[PDB]
Amino acid sequence: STRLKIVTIHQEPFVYVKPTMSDGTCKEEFTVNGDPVKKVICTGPNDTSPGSPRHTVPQCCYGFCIDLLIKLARTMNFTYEVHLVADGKFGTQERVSNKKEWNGMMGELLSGQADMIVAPLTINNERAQYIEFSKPFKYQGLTILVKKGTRITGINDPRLRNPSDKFIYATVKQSSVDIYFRRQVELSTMYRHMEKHNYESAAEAIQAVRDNKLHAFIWDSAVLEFEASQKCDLVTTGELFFRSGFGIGMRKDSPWKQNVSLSILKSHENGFMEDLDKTWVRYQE
Amino acid sequence: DDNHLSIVTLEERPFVIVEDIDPLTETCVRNTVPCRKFVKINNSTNEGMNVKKCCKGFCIDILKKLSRTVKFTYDLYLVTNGKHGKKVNNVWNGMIGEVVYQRAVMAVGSLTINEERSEVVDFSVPFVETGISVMVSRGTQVTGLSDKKFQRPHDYSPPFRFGTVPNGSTERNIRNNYPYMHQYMTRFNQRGVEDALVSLKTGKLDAFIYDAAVLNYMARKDEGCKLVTIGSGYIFATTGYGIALQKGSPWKRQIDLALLQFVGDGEMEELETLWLTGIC
Ligand SMILES: O=C(O)Cc1cccnc1C(=O)O
Repeated sequence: STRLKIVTIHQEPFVYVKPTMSDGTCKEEFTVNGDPVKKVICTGPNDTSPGSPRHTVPQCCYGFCIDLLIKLARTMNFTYEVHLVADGKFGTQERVSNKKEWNGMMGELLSGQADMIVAPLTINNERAQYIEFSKPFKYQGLTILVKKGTRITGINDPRLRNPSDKFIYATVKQSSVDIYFRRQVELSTMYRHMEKHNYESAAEAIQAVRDNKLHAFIWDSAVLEFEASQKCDLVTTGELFFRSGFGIGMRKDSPWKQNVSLSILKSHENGFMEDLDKTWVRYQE
Repeated sequence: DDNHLSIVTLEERPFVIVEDIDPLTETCVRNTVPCRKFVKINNSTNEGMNVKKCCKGFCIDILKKLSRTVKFTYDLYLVTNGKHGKKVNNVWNGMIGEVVYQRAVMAVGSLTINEERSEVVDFSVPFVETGISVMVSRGTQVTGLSDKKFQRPHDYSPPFRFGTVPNGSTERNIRNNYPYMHQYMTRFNQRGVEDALVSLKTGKLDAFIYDAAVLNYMARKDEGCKLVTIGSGYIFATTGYGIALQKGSPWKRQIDLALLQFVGDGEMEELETLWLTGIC
């Protein structure tokens, strides 16, 4: 038939993105357990600034989601090529006019620029209306990242619920967290605060917390807790205030979808997913 | 008619709770729904009668919402041939079997999603997180399932005493993944969760391995907060409870979207607060 086009996104520790060496291959490296790190070539734009041309370059990709992709491809016997989403976004539906349009990885899957999304892609109502999700390969939720020393209780802290310009918080544009705060009227006061400060990417948000330019970053707990384990000037506070899972994304008529989900279940059940957690997520403190 | 569905469930507090109906009214009141239970006349006959009972709890609240949101009516009944689901000589019993053999359009209850069940039924998205946890008395030093006290029990004298409640997704998992542990464990099989908690509290069992959502609840409710799950409530083989439907069911899409809407709009947290809270 054809090799599957996989779209993914930069998001440590699920997807690392690094330059190739001079000869165009990826450097040999070894995990915390001594095992070789499986890397794939992934093409992506080098200019990521908004409104600029997106001409692509071969790069190296690896991490929890890349190991999961490799396991899927071996299990179900497909070949694949990987690229990074062109606009850098996870994907929301926005009004154009009366038409609506999906951006990010959702937009690429729906348009056929991608055949499968392999990424820390949150399962939610809005996307399930359009695409097919696997059963979750990772259970997690939302929490709040802050500079160490900053004291806030959680989602109900008055500096979040009765906001002012003195304490700035934000999430990632065109992400599932964006959708979440826009969807719920009870959260509308926080939504309107965040829409002035949302960041193009998680890594940019995290760095803005380190630089005391963002006071709180609301984002996925699997990601924020990993960051807090490596950068000891950053912490999470408040524990999970909403729970959600990551799933593989496919078009509703993919022939692969039943066997993808069964493989995810199998991998939870035989300890493979735990192994991935020990390798990529839970190993420092 | 085509909008009126046979649905099956199973008592497992607090997710499904079964009460007797008021004999003076024969009407379920308050926050309960009618659910019937086929009860045998004797053990030398196949005769039975359907007994009118009343059902409530966390998964019953989920069912009422689904019934309102997706627009269906139902006749809820309690399974009597097994419990959650087990394959015996290639024949499924429990709630799974009711669905496989088309006696029910869906199973709503504390029904764990796993691979071998997904080969014979379609599952909704998970609506409650679960998996496998370990309950102990506080301070018991056990890292988890892979702890050597579990994997190589006779490497200790006296050996660790630990069991599960047989025939559900927990035992199936342990049998497949840890053969020596499984064959050791069977002598500590517990008839149900209430027996297991008594065995723990009285020193007849050192550990109880079972469904994480139920164990974490029992921990939060334990009198005196003596029984805990290890790792601050750690879950091995993370999965969830799912609604089970017939393969190819045309209700699946709307059920999935409904559950995801409930989650997205915070409605699921209200149910969690209502049914799943304890003072530990
Ligand atoms: O975990 C078990 O072994 C039994 C069990 C207990 C609570 C919820 N579900 C199940 C199930 O097998 O679906």
